[PDB]
Amino acid sequence: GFDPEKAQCCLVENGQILTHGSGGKGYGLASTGVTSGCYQWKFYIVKENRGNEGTCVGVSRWPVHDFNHRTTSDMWLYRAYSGNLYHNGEQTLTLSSFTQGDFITCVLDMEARTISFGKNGEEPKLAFEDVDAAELYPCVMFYSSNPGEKVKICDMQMR
Repeated sequence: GFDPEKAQCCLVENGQILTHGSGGKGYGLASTGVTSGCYQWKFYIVKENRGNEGTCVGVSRWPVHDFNHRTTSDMWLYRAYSGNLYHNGEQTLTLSSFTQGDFITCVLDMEARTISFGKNGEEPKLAFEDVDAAELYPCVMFYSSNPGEKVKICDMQMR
């Protein structure tokens, strides 16, 4: 689930859900980090503003010093509204957009140093290479100003 000690301007709802709260832009990381091998999981978009989304999903270092999706090198992010990818800036590769009711499969391969994302059970597509953190946590970030978005973290066989 989500760790309330690794959440900023977000609330952890019954462990499994991260809700965008007061205080402006924010983030939350999962409880457990990944340090070797490969780990697969899903995010499920519980609540969003369809066509004007404010969520990114991905993985993060801890501690977080920069959570601005446009600049951060602490996070590797995938943006709901446009399908854009962010790490040390917006990348060329664009994947599918996503919204409320969608699942995003995330594959964090610490051996190959890659991150891949699949939408609604489609095979994951390679998103990032040369991933260069020792330990990474599943994360969600919200760049909207107002509260309300909700994302659930799920096991890889949830559908």
